[PDB]
Amino acid sequence: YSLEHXRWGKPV
Amino acid sequence: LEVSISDGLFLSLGLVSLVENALVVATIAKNRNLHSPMYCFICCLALSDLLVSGSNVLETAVILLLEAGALVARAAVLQQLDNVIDVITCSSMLSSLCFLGAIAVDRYISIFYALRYHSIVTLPRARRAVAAIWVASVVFSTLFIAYYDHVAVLLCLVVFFLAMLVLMAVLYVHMLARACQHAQGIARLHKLKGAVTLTILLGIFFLCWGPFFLHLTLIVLCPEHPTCGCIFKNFNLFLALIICNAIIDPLIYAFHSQELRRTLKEVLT
Amino acid sequence: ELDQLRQEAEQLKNQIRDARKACADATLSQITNNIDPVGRIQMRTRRTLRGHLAKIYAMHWGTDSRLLVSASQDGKLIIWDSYTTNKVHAIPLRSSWVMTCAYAPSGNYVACGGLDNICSIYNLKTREGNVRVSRELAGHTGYLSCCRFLDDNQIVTSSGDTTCALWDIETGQQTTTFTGHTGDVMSLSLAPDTRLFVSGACDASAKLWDVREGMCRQTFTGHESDINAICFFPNGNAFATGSDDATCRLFDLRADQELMTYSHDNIICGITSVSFSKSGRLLLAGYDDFNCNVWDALKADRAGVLAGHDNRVSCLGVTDDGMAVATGSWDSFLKIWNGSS
Amino acid sequence: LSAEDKAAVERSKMIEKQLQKDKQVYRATHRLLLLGADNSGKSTIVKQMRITSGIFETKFQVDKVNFHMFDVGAQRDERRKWIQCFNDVTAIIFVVDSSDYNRLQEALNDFKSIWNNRWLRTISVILFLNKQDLLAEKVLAGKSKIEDYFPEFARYTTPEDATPEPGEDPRVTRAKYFIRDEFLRISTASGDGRHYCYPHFTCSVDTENARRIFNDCRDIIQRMHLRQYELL
Amino acid sequence: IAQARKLVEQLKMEANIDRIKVSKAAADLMAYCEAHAKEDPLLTPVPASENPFRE
Amino acid sequence: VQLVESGGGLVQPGGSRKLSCSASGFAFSSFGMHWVRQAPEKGLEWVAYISSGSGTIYYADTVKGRFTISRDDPKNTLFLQMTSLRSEDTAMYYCVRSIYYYGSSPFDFWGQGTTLTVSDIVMTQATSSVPVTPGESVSISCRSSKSLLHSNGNTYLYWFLQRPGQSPQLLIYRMSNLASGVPDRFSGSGSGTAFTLTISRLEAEDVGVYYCMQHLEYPLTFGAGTKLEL
Ligand SMILES: [Ca+2]
Repeated sequence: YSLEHXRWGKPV
Repeated sequence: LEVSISDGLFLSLGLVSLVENALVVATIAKNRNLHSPMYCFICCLALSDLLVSGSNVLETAVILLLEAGALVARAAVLQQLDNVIDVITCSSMLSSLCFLGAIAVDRYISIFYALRYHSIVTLPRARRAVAAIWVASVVFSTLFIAYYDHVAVLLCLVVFFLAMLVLMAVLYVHMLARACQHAQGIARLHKLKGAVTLTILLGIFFLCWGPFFLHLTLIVLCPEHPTCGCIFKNFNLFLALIICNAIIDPLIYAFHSQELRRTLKEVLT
Repeated sequence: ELDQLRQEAEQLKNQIRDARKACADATLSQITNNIDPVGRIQMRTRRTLRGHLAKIYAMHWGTDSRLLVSASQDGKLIIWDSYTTNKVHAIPLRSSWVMTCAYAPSGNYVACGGLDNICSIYNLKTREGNVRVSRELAGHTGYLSCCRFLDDNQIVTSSGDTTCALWDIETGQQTTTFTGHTGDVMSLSLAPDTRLFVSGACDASAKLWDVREGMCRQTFTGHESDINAICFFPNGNAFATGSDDATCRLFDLRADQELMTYSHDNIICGITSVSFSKSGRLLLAGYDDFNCNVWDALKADRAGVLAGHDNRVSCLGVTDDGMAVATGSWDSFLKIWNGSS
Repeated sequence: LSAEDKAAVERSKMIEKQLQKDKQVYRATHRLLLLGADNSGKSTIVKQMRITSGIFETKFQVDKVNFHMFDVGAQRDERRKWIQCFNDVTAIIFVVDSSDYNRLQEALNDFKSIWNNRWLRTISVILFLNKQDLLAEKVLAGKSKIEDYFPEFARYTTPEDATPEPGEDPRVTRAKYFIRDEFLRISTASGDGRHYCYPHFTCSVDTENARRIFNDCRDIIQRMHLRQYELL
Repeated sequence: IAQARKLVEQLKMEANIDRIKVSKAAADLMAYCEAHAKEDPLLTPVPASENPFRE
Repeated sequence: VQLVESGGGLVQPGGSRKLSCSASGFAFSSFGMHWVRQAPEKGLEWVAYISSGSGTIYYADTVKGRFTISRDDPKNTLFLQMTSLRSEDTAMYYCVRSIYYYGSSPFDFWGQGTTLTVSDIVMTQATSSVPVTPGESVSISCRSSKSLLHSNGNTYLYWFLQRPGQSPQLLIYRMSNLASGVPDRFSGSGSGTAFTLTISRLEAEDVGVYYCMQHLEYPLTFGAGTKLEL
C-alpha cells in the first residue's frame, strides 16, 4: 500500500 | 538526526548515474579493445549501477506521481509494482556488489596468476560468470523480496556484504603486499598511491554500501532501540549513497582506462 | 678520384633540380583552384571483419573486388568475402611476423612475407582443396616489406635489405634485382600496365623501376622521413607517397616532381598506407592516429575522415571496381567502407 | 541465403572455431624479442634454453607457461622499422656481451635507442649481461680494465646492497654492478614508469635463464596491471 | 669507386630524361579525374539500390 | 584425389548395409560430402549430404528416415549406414566431395562408385538422347520449375558428364563457370529458368550422359540426363 523507497526501510 | 533526502535528489542522482553508466556501456560497446573480461565485468558493473539507479528513478517517479495523485491506482497493483521495482533494485544491488567482487577477483588473477591470466579468465568464462551472477541474483532478490519480512533474508544480505568485504580485503591487501614488494624492487633498481587507491576503492565501497547493511543489521538485531530508530530515519541517505556508488564506480573502475576515455571523447563529440 | 664523382653527383643533382624548376610553371593548386570542391565524403562502415587475432599489417583486394586477403601478426592470412563477411580461407603461416600480403590478379595465389625475409606464395586453388605453399622465395637478405603480383608467375618484392626483386615463381629465383635504394624499402606499387613500379624507402626517396629493363628510370626525393606508403594514381603516370612525416605527396612521373603535398597542422603523425579511388580524385591515407583521412587529390583538402578504428590503421585498399575501401588496423579489425547517397 | 551460402557460413563458423582455439594458444603464448649484437652470445642462450632466414622462433615452456622467443637475425643494421612489429610483446630480452668494452658503448647506445623508442615506451627490457665468466676472467687477469674506457669507474663504488657470490671478488662485483648501473641510469632517466629494466647476470652454464625470464615476465605483467589499477 | 660511378651514371640518366611541364601533368590528372568521376563510387556515391553493400 | 567407395554387393529387402568411402589424397575434413545414386537405367538421384564438421546433414525424402550419413575425418572416411533397404535403393552409389566458398566448384570430384543390389525443383531434360558427330557444335537443354537465379546473383545449375564406363564429372558449376580441369570446348548459358550446355566441337571424349543439377535448395535434384550418341 504505502510504497516506500527500497525495502526494509522501517522495522517489521 | 535525519538527512531528509528529497525525491528530487533521488531523481537527480539516479538520472546522472544512469546517464554516466550508459555512457560507460556505449564506450565499451564501441571500443573493441574493451571487449575483454576486465571491461566485461566493468560493463556488467555499469549495467548493475544503471539498473539500480534507474530502479530508484522509476520508484521515485511512481511515488512522486502518487504523491501528486497524477496516478491513482489500487493497492494490489501498486504492491506488485513495488515488488517488481524492488526486485530490479535488489537484483541490481546484489549484481553490482558481485561485479565489484568479480572485478577484484579478475584483478587478483591478473596479478598473482599473471602469466596464466588469459587462460584462467576468458570471455567464455567471463560471460558465464556474468550470467550466473545476474541469474542467481534474480533468483535471490525474488526470494528476498517475497520473504522480506523474514530476518533470514536480511541476514543473508548482510552476510553476503560481509563475505564480499572479507574477500575484497584479502584480495586487494594481497595485491598491495605485492605492490609494496614491486616498489622495493623498483627502489633497488632505480636508486602510497596503492594505499590511496585502496582507500578510494574500499572506502567508497564500505562508506556507501555499508550504511545500508548496517541498517539491515539493526532491523534484525535492534528493531526498537531509539539510536537504531535514528539510523532508520536515514535510510534515504543510505540509498542515495548506493546511488553515489553508481556514480563513483564508473570513475573508480572504468574511466581510469585511457582507451575508455578516448572512446568516451569520440562518443561525446 | 672519389672527390670528382661526389662533385659530379652534386652537379647532376643541381641539373635535375634546375630541370624540375624549369618544368614547375604552375602548381596543381593553381590549375585546380577553380575545380569544384568535392565536399564532405561521409563514408560508413558497411562491414567489419572480426576474425583476426593480432595486429593486421596488410590487406589486398582481388580483381574480383570482393575477395580480400588480410595478414596479421597471428600468422594467419584470411581470405574474406567482403560481401558476405565470410572467411573463404584461413591460412596458417610458417612465420607469425608477416608484414605484406598480395592477392594475384587471377586469384590463384596469395603472397605474403615479413621478418622471415621470405615470401610464401600460397596456391588458393589446389585440387587437394587445402591452401598450400606453391613457392618459398628466398634470396632477400632482410625483412620483406611489400609484394605485388604482376602475373601468376611474377611477383615484385621489396625488402629492408634496400632492394626490390622480381621473381620467377615457377623457378623461385630473382629475374631482376633493383638496387638503387639506400634504405629500407617500405612500400611498393605496380603501375596499372605492370611495366613500371614505384618503391618508397626509408631513404625518404621514391624510385621508378622499369620491370623489364631493370634500371631506375627516375627518382623522387621530396619527403622528409620514411615513405611508409606508395600508390599509383590510376592514370599510371603519377603516384602518391605517405611518409613518417605526416604529409603525403603526389609525384608526377612526366613532370618528375611533386604536384601536391597533402598535410594539415592537426595531423602530426606518420601516414601508414595510401590508396587512390578509381577516379584518382580521392587520395585515402591511413595514419598512426587511428583515423584514415580522405583527401581531395586535386585540391589537397581533407574531404573526409574514416574514424571507426581503435588502433593504428595499418593498411588501406580500394577495390578495382572502386565500390569500397577496406581498412585494416592494429586493433585486428578490417572495416569496409562506402557511402550510399 | 542459398544452400551454398549456408555452407559457406558454416565454413566461416568452423574457421572461427579454429581461430578461437588459436586465440587460446596465442594468449597463453607470451612473445619475447631477443635483441643483442652478434658478440652477445644470444645464440648460445637460445641453444641452452631449447635443450638467410630473417627470424628464429625459439619456443620454450616454464611451469606450463608457453614462451615464444623471436631471435631476429639476418636483418640489416637498422632496426627502427621492424621493431614496430614487436609492440605488444611481453618483453624485449637484450643480451649484452659484458666482456666487449669497446662494443659495450654501442650496446649502451642501442639500449638507449630501444628504451627511448616511441614504439617501446611500454615494453620492458630483460638485460642479460652474458659472458659473465669471460668478464670475470678478463678482470681477474687485469690486462685491460673498465677504467681504460669509463673513468667514472673511479668515482663509482659498489652499491651498499650488492650481493656478491661467495667466490666472487669485489672487483668483479664493481665491474658487474657498474655496467648494471650504466644501463639503469638510462632506464631510470627516460622511464615514466610505464616500463622497467630487469638486469640479470648470466653465463652459458645457466639452466636458470628460463626461470629468470619466467619471473621477469611475471613481474612485468604484474607491474603493468598494477599501473593500470593505479596500485603502482 | 664503382658505387659512386653507378650513382653518377644514374643521376646522369635522371638528368637526361624528358620532362613535361607541371601544368600539362596537372591538366592530365584533372582531365582523368573529370573523365572518370561518374565511374568512381567513392567520389559519387551510387544509389542505395545499386550499392553492393545495402538492400 | 581418389574417393574409393566400399560396401555394396547384394542385400535382401529390409536389410541393412554400411557403405564407406576412403578419401585418399585431399583435405577431406574441409570438404562437405554427398552421396548420389544412379539406378541401373536411370538418371542420378541425390541421397545425402554431410558438411565439413558434420554440422549440416541433409537427406532426400526417399532415404531420409532410413539412411544415416556420417564421417570419420581422422580416418578420412565417409559412411552411409543404410537401413530398411528396399528395391528402389538398388543403384550405383557415388561419393561426391563438395567445398563451399565464393568461387568454389562443389561436386568437382566423384568416386568410382559402389553398386548395391537389393534383391522439389524438377530438372527437365526433354532430350533423352541426341545423335551427334565429331566436330559438331551440339547443345544440351535443361529446364527448371523454379528459377535457379538466387538474389545473390548466382544461378545454381551444374552440368555433369558421365562417360559410358566412368563416374560423372563436373563440367559447369555455375551456369557460366567452367571447371578448373575441363576443355573450353564446353560452355554454359541460361536464363535461370531455362539453360543450355554447349559443346562447340565434339570429340569422342564427350560421348556420355549429360546431367544438369540444381543447387538452389535441397533436395538437390538432378535431371534425367541427355545421352550423346556418336
Ligand atoms: Ca519499494
